[PDB]
Amino acid sequence: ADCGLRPLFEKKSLEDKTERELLESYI
Amino acid sequence: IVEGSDAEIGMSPWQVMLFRKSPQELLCGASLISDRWVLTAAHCLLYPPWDKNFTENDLLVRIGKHSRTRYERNIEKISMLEKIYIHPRYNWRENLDRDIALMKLKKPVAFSDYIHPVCLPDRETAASLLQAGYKGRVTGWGNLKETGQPSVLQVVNLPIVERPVCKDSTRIRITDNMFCAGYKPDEGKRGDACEGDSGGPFVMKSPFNNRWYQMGIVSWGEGCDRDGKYGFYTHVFRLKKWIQKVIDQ
Amino acid sequence: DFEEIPEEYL
Ligand SMILES: CNC(=O)CN[C@@H](C(=O)N1CC[C@H]1C(=O)NCc1ccc(C(=N)N)cc1)C1CCCCC1
Ligand SMILES: *[C@@H]1O[C@H](CO)[C@@H](O)[C@H](O)[C@H]1NC(C)=O
Ligand code: NA
Ligand code: NA
Repeated sequence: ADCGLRPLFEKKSLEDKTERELLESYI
Repeated sequence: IVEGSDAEIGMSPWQVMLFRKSPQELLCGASLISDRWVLTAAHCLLYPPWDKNFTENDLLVRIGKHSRTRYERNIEKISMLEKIYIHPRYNWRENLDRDIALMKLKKPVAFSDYIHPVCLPDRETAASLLQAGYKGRVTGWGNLKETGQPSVLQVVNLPIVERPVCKDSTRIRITDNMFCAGYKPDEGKRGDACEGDSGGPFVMKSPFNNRWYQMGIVSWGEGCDRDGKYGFYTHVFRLKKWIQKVIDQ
Repeated sequence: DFEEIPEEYL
């Protein structure tokens, strides 16, 4: 389904202000 | 949430507020897992040490919220509960082992820009993301300090902590159904969940499929944001078989 | 300090 894809972020290819911090921690 | 920040609009569209009808107050956080199911911590609903034993008609679920206190007309949706399901092996006597509960909604919630379900992890998601140092995100309308209250939803990103470090921070017995997260005193950075954040989600964004997964449920701690202490979370994947059994019916 | 919610929500 479309679980975990946010209409105002992933669905528009927009990133929130701190999600990069999570990505950078997935080493 | 202690030492967090205001959430952005639509940042956590699966965020649910568990709201007590009388007196009108914040009961707990929770999360939207489908158009009819809400996930929370069992201690939000059943906690005999504090004479907490809520039934379906005692509360409402408020979805799509940002502001803590305001009635967000045309944005938030308020739903009634059909039935509560508490894990049959929830341990409220000792350490909140299996601190998990499901709530079925009377009617399906309509999804919008502000209302959207989070994913639940499978075995591979959990194995790939639930690693010491990997950061998750906790959200809630709970206390800003251990000893006021936020105007809007709060957010904090926190690293998962090594099981021995979790174990060595407390006198409480830690189980495989829990994990701990937060910064070490040597890390400099702060942050934690607190009273009122219970039942809310600990989420991670998969770098493989770019979807958000709920890995944890805000469960317990000893104080809030104390040096050398960590927040404890219900391990969602470890209890997925119970989740699926209840949803399958 | 919670704003009243519409009566329809009981
Ligand atoms: C501030 N409250 C406490 O320290 C009570 N501490 C108890 C606790 O946390 N309980 C019993 C029901 C649940 C609760 O109050 N949860 C709210 C909460 C959520 C997150 C955090 C955190 N990450 N810091 C702290 C509290 C905790 C004491 C040790 C044995 C397990 C239960
Ligand atoms: C909680 O409330 C119900 C009534 O809805 C009662 O049957 C039950 O035994 C109470 N106590 C516990 C510990 O569940
Ligand atoms: Na210990
Ligand atoms: Na700490």
